[PDB]
Amino acid sequence: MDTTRFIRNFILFKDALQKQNFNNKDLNTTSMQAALQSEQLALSEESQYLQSE
Amino acid sequence: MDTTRFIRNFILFKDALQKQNFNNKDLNTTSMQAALQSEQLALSEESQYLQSE
Amino acid sequence: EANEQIASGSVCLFRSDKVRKHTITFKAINTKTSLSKNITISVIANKLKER
Amino acid sequence: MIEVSEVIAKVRERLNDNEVGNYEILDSVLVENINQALLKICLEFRLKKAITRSLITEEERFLTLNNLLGIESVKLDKKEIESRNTIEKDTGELELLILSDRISVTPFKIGELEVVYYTYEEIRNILETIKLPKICLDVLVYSVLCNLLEIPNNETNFSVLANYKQLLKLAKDNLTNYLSLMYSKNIHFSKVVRV
Amino acid sequence: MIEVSEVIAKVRERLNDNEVGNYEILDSVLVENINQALLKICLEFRLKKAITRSLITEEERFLTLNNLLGIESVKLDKKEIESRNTIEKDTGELELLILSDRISVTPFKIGELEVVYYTYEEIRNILETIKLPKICLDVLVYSVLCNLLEIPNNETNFSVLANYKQLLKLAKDNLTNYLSLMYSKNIHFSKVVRV
Amino acid sequence: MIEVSEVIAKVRERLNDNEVGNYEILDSVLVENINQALLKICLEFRLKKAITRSLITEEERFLTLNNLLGIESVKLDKKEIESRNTIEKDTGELELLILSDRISVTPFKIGELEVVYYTYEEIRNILETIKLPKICLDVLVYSVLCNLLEIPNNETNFSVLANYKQLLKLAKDNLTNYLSLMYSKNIHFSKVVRV
Repeated sequence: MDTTRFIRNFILFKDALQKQNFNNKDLNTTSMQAALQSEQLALSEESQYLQSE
Repeated sequence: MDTTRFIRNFILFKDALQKQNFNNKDLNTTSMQAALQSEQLALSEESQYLQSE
Repeated sequence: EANEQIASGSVCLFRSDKVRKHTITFKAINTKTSLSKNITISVIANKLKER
Repeated sequence: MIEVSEVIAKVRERLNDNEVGNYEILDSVLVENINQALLKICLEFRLKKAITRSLITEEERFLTLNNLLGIESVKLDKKEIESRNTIEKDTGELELLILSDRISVTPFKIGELEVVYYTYEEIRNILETIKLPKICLDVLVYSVLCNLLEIPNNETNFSVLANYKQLLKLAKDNLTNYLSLMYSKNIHFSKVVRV
Repeated sequence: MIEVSEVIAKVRERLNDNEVGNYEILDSVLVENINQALLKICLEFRLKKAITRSLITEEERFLTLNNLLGIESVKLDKKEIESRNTIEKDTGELELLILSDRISVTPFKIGELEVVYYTYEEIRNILETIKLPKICLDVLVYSVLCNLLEIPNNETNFSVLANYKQLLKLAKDNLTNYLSLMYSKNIHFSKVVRV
Repeated sequence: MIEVSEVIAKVRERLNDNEVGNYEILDSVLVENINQALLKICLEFRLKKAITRSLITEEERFLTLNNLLGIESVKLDKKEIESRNTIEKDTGELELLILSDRISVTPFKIGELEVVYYTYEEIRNILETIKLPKICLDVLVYSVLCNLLEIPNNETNFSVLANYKQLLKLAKDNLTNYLSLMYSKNIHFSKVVRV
């Protein structure tokens, strides 16, 4: 993974899933899983953007 | 993922699934999962639109 | 946006801290001639953090 | 005194409908449901006692009350009226005729009526104010909220309604506590039966 | 004395809303809920007794109290007032008329009223201070927290509310312990019935 | 005597927050919670008895105590004061007026007050020391720990709180054992009732 993009996506997913509606452990876990899936998607984004460029 | 398209799709899925019928945590979770699937589809949309162009 | 150097060569990492639409100019100077090119990167605020 | 704004705000928050723009539940619906809640609350607890002392003659025979819930004492020229009826008996014992918020005397006799009854003072605008003790707030919310939860928005709405029923029961217990502390004697022993 | 800041901080921490920037729950909502909690706490435990000794004449007939919860003793010229009513009886026994935080005497007689009642001293600002024993802190939190948990943020909010109800019951037990130690006799035996 | 450092360290270890750099729970929060725990512990077990023997005259009428929990004996010029009240009765029997950590005499009489009461000596700094028996350590931890476990960090926080409640009950049993061994008679038989 890329680290800083993972940190920004983790922060953004903790902002979208607002923590008032969430237990903290499940919030951090769901944000981490969604950020890992976002990294797996962003790899293919990098490949497609290189091809389009 | 692309961030601003994810934010707009998250907002639109929270408008479609109206929050009067939804508990807030499950609403935000289903909107986040649908927005991630929409990003995974929009990658292939970008590839197909580049090919069609 | 006027001449302010923000990178070194062929790659740029554009942090904004603004709201406006920025216009970044790629510049290739040489002993013979020089070239420039414009790109427009629009910044928005987070819709979730607002109100 | 309770403002309608705070009842409405609590109900909107509880229904996950605290959005100014959308308002999935129209304010007319909320004001009607609040009127229903005031009905039930004032009936069950006999909150509002009103006294009306008018005169009935052969010209006008009926006494038009307003938002009637029940009659607990009737006097005609300082004479107790005993039975209640809705049938307009021709003659016999002297009874009180009730005609759906119109009061008269059955074997009609000229005189005056001193009637004790119960009232709503229901609301019609969001900017109005409910003249009830503040302790009655939670019983107004939890009672109007159970009236709206049974819109089929969610598949688990009835369990939520069941939880709000217990919350309403506790609120009514608090209200009974308040009413006993206000309008009841401060006694600690009973009296011996005297026959 | 309890500062409102510490009650608010505990509630914010407990609601997973201890974020200065966001504040998903507005401070107006918290102050209103704290007022409700003070209502319920002061009603159930009769925490605050107040004495008012005014005079009623034909010019002004009513005694305006404030944040009334209950009346436990009324004297008129050092004469006990016995019954309570809200109907303005014309004549008969001498009763106390209660008009939703206005006190008078029903078959009106010129004189003075010495009334013992209960009070809120509710709050309106986050920087205020609640004049209650510190032992009352946990009962204020756990009671206002059960009022906010039933916003449908989570699908398991009502079980959490049920847990907080038991916690509140224990807090009330502690408060009763304190009140008995303060305002009750230190006795260890009963007295024989004397008839 | 218990140092605050060791209570804090045990709580940090138990909360999986024994990290010097991070400190997810601020030390102000811990010191406030420890003050709450000292409140509850000293109230329930009547740990600290204090005696104050001052004089009240017409100039200064009230006796300002500190961290009051309960009054168990009042003497005025070696005369027992019987009842307790908070209402400032004008005349009658001689009662003790309590004004939220201010003590006076209700139908005021010049004299002296010898009052036995209970105290906190609460803490405000992490480097302070709690003047309590060391056996009271586990009851301070397990009681302050149940106050912090109900922050919604985990979905299984309330079962953990329930376990810590039983642990706290055992700690209180140990504390009662200690208190009986210290401040109670060493007797093995009862006395016959003498009437």
